[PDB]
Amino acid sequence: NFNGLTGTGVLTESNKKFLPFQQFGRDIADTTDAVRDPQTLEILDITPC
Amino acid sequence: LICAQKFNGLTVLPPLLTDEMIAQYTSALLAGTIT
Repeated sequence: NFNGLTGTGVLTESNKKFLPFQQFGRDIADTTDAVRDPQTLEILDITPC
Repeated sequence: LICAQKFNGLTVLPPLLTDEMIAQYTSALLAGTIT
């Protein structure tokens, strides 16, 4: 029930050097793969079942 | 990355005959047609 994702995954961590003011990741198929963390500002990593 | 992205329901099935068996068939034909 996040800030605009409402996803369902096994999100662990993102080790990529993401740009500061960028929250929602995308790919070649226009699929969300990143979440801005409201507290630690740590980007997560969407991954399905 | 796209090959690992197709989790929307689209898959690829492997062929029944492995290449190492097609090679055996080709070798058998070559031996038969040369001997």
